[PDB]
Amino acid sequence: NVHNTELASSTSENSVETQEITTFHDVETPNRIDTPMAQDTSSARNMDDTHSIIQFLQRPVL
Amino acid sequence: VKLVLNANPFVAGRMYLAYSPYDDKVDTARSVLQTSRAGVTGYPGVELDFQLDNSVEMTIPYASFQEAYDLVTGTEDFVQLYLFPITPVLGPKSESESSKVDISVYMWLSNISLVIPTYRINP
Amino acid sequence: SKPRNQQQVCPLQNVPAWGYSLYKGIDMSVPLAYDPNNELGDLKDVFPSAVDEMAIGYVCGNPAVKHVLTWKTTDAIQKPIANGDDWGGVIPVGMPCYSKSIRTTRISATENRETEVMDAAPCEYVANMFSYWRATMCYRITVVKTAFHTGRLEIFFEPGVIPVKPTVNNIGPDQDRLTGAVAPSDNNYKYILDLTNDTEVTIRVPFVSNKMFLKTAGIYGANSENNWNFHESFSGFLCIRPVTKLMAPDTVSDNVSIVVWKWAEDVVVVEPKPLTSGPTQVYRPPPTASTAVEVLNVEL
Amino acid sequence: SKPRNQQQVCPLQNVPAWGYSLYKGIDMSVPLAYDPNNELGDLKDVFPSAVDEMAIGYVCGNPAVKHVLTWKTTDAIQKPIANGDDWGGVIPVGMPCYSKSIRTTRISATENRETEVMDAAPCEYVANMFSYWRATMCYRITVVKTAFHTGRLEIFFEPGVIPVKPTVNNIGPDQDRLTGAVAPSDNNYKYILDLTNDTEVTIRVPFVSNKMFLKTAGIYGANSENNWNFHESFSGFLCIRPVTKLMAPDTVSDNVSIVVWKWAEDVVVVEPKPLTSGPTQVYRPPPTASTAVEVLNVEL
Amino acid sequence: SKPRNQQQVCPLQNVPAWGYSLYKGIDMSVPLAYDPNNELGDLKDVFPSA
Amino acid sequence: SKPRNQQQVCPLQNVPAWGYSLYKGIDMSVPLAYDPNNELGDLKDVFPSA
Amino acid sequence: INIGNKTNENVISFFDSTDAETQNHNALMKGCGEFIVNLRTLLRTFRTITDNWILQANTKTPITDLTNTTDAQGRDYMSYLSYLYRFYRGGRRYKFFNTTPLKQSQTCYIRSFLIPRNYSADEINVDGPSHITYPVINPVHEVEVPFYSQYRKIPIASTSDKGYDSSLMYFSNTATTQIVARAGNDDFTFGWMIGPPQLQGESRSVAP
Amino acid sequence: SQTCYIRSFLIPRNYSADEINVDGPSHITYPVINPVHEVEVPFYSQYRKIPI
Amino acid sequence: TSENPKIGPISEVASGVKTTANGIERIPVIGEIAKPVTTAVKWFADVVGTVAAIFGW
Amino acid sequence: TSENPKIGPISEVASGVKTTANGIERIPVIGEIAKPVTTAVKWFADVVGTVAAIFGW
Amino acid sequence: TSENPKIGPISEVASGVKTTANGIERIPVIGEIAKPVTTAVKWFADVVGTVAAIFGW
Repeated sequence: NVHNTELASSTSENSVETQEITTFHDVETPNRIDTPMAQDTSSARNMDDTHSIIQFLQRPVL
Repeated sequence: VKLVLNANPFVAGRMYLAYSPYDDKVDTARSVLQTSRAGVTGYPGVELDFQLDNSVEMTIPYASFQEAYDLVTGTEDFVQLYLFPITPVLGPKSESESSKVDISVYMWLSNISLVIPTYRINP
Repeated sequence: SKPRNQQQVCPLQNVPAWGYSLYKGIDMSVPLAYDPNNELGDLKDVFPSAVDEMAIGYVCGNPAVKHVLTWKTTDAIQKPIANGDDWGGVIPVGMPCYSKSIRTTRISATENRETEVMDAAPCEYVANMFSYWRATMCYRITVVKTAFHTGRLEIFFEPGVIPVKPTVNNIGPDQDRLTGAVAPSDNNYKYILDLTNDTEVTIRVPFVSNKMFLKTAGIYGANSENNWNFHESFSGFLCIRPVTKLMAPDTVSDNVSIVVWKWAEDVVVVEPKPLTSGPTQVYRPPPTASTAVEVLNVEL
Repeated sequence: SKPRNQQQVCPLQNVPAWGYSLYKGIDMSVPLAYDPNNELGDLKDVFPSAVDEMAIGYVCGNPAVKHVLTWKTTDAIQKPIANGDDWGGVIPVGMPCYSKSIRTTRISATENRETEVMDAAPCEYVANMFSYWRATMCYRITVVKTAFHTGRLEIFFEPGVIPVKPTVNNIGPDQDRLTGAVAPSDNNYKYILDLTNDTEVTIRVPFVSNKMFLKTAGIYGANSENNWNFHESFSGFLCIRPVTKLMAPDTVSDNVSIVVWKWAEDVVVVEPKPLTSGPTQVYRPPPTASTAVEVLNVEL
Repeated sequence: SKPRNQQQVCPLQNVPAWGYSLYKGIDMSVPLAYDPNNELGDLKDVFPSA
Repeated sequence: SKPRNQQQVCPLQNVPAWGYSLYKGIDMSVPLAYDPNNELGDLKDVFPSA
Repeated sequence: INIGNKTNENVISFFDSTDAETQNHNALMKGCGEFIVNLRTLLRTFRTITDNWILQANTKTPITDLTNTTDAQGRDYMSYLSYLYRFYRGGRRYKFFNTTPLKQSQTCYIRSFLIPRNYSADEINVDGPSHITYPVINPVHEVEVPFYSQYRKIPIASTSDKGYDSSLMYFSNTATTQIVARAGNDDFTFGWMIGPPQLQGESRSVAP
Repeated sequence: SQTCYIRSFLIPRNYSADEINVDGPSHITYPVINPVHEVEVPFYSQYRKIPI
Repeated sequence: TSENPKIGPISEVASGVKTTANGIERIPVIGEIAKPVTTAVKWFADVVGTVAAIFGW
Repeated sequence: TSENPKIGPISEVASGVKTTANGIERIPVIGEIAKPVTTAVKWFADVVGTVAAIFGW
Repeated sequence: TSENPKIGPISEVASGVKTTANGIERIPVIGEIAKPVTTAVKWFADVVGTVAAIFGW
C-alpha cells in the first residue's frame, strides 16, 4: 500500500462516531491519515501527572 | 483535524489537505508554497473528492523538536496546515444558482499530557 | 629480558583516507568527545513515526500528482487528451523526470540567460542521485467527475521510443502521430475504464526493456541537438485516449479532470553518481522575476 | 630458510597522538622509568579517607551556603524576603552559578577595567567545567531563631523564566513582580513551614524542563545586552515569602536569619568543554584594591 | 583507563605496489563504488557458451 | 555501518632491509614471476649425486 | 446501473512475466555487484562539499561559515536528502584534504575545536577536546563532531535559542586552502518525511 | 613549493570532460608521499556484457 | 559461509529484522539495530556493570 | 598440508571442479567459482539475511 | 555481549563494585581497582614468583 498519503476510497455507510460530546453522522466513514507507527513526542509524562479537573479544584488558595 | 464537506451532486472537484511542519521557520526554498505541484502533493495529506468522501480525518503528531510544548512565554507556530485545490470547482455554467462547495473545519487534541503548575499565562 | 626483533619488515603504503567514498568500513576520524565508544542509542521515542523513513521502498512509494488533465465534451475519440498541462495524455513510464520549465531572464539587452526547472516527484527526486534505475512503476488514474458524467477511457502501454517533437530548448510529445488512424491500440496492453460508477484504476507496469537498467538522465539538457538520453530512460509510455466521447448533461459541467498519481515499487538503483552534466542542484526560487539564480560550476 | 613476503601492503596514515583527548585508550607516551609495567598499587593507606573523593556524586553532594537572609519583624506578607544579600528570597533552581560581584580598578584617569567575580559552591564549580547539565537539586532552608520567634514561611517553585532586572553590568531579580497581588502562589508546588518548634526543611526539586539538558553558562557575561543563556540554565526559581509576619516578643531580637544550603543529586553532565566565552580561570585575589589581575587570552 | 604502549617498534619499508606483476595476492586499489565487497556473480547466463 | 578506529597508534621505524645478512627470516624481495609461491621442487634427478 | 460515484480499486498488472524480486536480484549479479537498499547508508559516504576553501592565517573559522552556504545548494548527499526531511539527529564527520602551496621554512598544523552551533569565533573558548595534524606528513585532517545536544532532534532554522548542539571550529597557523568532504557518523539519520522541492537543469545563456 | 594531488572520478564510457559532473565516488593521493595512485573502476553497466 | 578468497572480509556485522529490505512494508526502526537502554551499547554496559575503567583505574 | 616455512602463505583459496586443468575437456565455468544467486556473495547475503549494516547502523 | 560492528572494541576492562556510580553512597576506593599487594600488579608478580626476566635472562 502507498505511504504518506490518502486517496478517495468509497468506504461503508457507517461511523456515527463520538468525540465524547460531539457526533458526527458522516454518511460514509471518513478516510483517515495518521502517523503510520506512533512514537509520539517528549517526556512530559515523566515529569509529573497530570492533573484532572476535580484534582485542580482541590488545591488550597490564600 | 476533521473536515466536513457538503456539495450538491452536480458539482465535482478535488482538494488536498497537506500539512508542512516548520513551514514559516525554514528557508523559503524549503517551504510548501515554493515548490511544484508534484512537490506539494508529496507532503503528508489526504484527497478530498467532492463526490466520494464528504469528510476526511487527519492526525498531526507532536511536531516539536524539544520536549513538551511550552505554553507560557511564546507563540510556537510549529506545524502549518494548508488546503490546496488540485482541480478547480467543476460546476455548471448556469449562473444565478450558485454552485458551491461550503467546507467546515473541526479540530481537537489527543495524547495529552499537561504537567507543571505555574502562576503565569501568556498575553 | 630485552630480546631481539623476530618480526618481518612489513610492506607499507602511505594512503590517508583509503576508500572514504564507501558506505562500509572502519573510519579513521578522531572523535572530539570523552569516550571512544561514543554512541547514541536506538531511535525509540525520537521521531514521531517508528517507520524507517529512509528506505528506498518507503521514499519512492510516496505518490505524487504528475498530470491533471481536462477531458472536454468536444474532444474527439481515439486521440490523446491534450488540454491544459504539457505532455497531454502521454505519460512516459519511468522513474526519472520528463517535464521541465524554462526560466528566461536578461543579462544584457542583447542576451538572455535560460534556466531549466524540473518538477520532481519523490521517486523522480531519488533517481536523480543515481546513474541507472530499474523499477516496477505504479500509476493511479483518477477521474474527477459527478455521478452524471459517463464515458469510457483507454489506457494502453506502448514500449520503446516515445513520439516526440524536439523543440530548440525542450522536448514535447507529438499528438499528431498518436491518433486512431496512424496509431491503433489493437495490439497493446490496454485497460478500458468505465466511468458510469467507477472512478479509479491502479496500473502496475513492470520493467520491460532490452536493457538490464535504464538511464536516469531523463529531460536533463534534452533538446533538438541532444535527445538520445531521453529515449533511453523510460522504455514505454502510457497513452490516455477516449473510446467513447464524454457524455454529460447540460446541468453538469462540460469538463472532467483526470488526475494521475505516480509512485514506484521494487526499486533498484546502480551507481551513486548522477548521470547529469552538472551537479544535483536544488532550484531555490528567486524573489523577483528579474533576479538571477545560483550557477554551480564544474571546475576543480 | 629465507622465504619471501606473503603479507599484503598495509594502508597507513601518519597520525601522531591519535585521539589524545579521550579518557580511554592506549597511550603512546614513553615512560622515563626502569620497568614497562611501572604501576603503583591501590589507594589503601594513602589518603586519610577510603571514600572515592572524585566521584561527581561525592563532589556535588557537598553542601554550601548560598543565602543568609534577614527576615525582619517589619517585612510585609506575600512579598519576597529581600534584606541584606543580593538575589533576596529568590533562589534560581539550578546547578550553575547565578550571582557575581564586579571589581572595578583604574587603568587610566578616564578608563575603568571591570572584572566579574563569582562565588562558587562545590556543585557550581563542577558544572563550569562542562557545557550542559541535568540534576536533581536539593536545598535545605534553615531558620536561625530562638524558641520565642514564631512565624510561617512559604517556599514555592515556579518553573521557566526568572523575573529579573537586567542592569548594564549584571542581572538582579525583580521583587516588584513577585508580590502577592501580581504573583499568586495558589497553583505552584509550595511548602508552608511552621516556625514554632521546627527549624529545617529539605526540598528536593527534580529536573523539570522542556529540554533534555540545560546550559551551564549561567551568570557568565550576563547583562542587559546579553541575557539569553542566563534564562536557559535553570528552569525554575524557589521564592521565599512570609505567610504570617514574624511574631516576636520585645525581649528577643527583631531579626531572624534564613540560611539556605545547596547541593545536588543524580547529576549527569554532557560535554567536557566549558560553554563560557573565556577559559575557566580561578580568581586569585590581589594584595591591594588598586592592583590588577591576570587576564587570560584566547588567541592561539 | 588510559594505559601505556606494550607493543614493539615494528620494522617498516615504504613500498607502494609490492608485487603488482603477480596474479595472486591482495590488491591495494581503492574501488570507486558503494560497497567494499563489490562483486559480480558467476558467469551463468552471460556468454552464449558455458 | 562505518564505525570508528579502536586500534592504537602503532610505533614505527623506517628500516628497509632489516637484517639482510642473516640466513633465516622472511625476505622482502619482490619476485619477477607469475606466482607468489614460485617454488622449484626437490633435488631429485638434478645433479648426478644424491 | 444506479447513479453515484464509487470505489473498489482495480489493481491491474501488465506483462505476466515473472515476480520482479527475482528479476532484480538476477540483474544486480551481472551489472552492479552491490545492492543499495537504504538512503541512510548514503549519509555515511564522504562526498566533497567544496573544492577550494580558502582561509587566512591565525583565524578561528567555524564550519558554519561554509555549511550555511552549501546547505542550500544540495550538492552532496547530506544537503540533497535534507530537502526530503524536516529533522535530523546524530554527529557529523569531516575530512580536510590539503591543497596548499606549502613552504618548508614553516611548520604548518591544523587544530580543530568545538563551538556550539551558530556562535562566532570570539564568544567561545578553546578549552575542549581537540585534534592536531601536520599537513607535511598527514595531508588529510579527519575529525568527528559528536551529538552533544539539549534536544533529542534538531529542526531546520529554529528560533532565537542558539547554541543548543555542538559543531566544529577550524584553526591553522598558515593561510591554507582545502577540499572539505562531510558525512554523518554511525548514529546520523534524518526523519519526518516531507515532499521534494524542484530541481535545476542547465544554463545555456541563449543568443537572443 | 606546491602541493600536488591526484583526483580520480567516474565518467561513463566515451563522454568528454565537460558533459559529466564530479559528484561521485573519488580517490585522492599525494605523490610526494604516495607516488602510486591505485584505483579500481567497477562494472556499472546497463548490459550483462559489452561488445567492441 | 560466504565465498571469498580474502580471509575475513570486513567490519563484522550484527543482525536485524524479517522482511524484504525494499518493496514497501513499513520497516520498523527499533528492529533494525538492536541497542536499547540495556547492556548492549558498551558505555551504559560499563556502568551497570561498573568496570574499573569508568573510575580511571 | 603444504610444505612451506612461511606461516600461512597467501590469499586463502576456495574449491572448484574435478578434471585436469589443461588438456582439452571443455571445462565448465559455473563449476569453477561457486557463487550463484544465493547466500555466498556477501552483498546478497547481507540482505536475505538483513544484517544491521545495510541500514547504516 | 555488546552490540558493535567493530571487532573487539578497545582497551580490555577489569571489574569493580556493586552500587550506582553516581548518586551519593560513599563509593569505596579499595573496591574499584583490584590490585593490592599480591600477584596482581605484574611487577610484584614477577618476583614472588621469580620469573627469569627479573634477572636479565
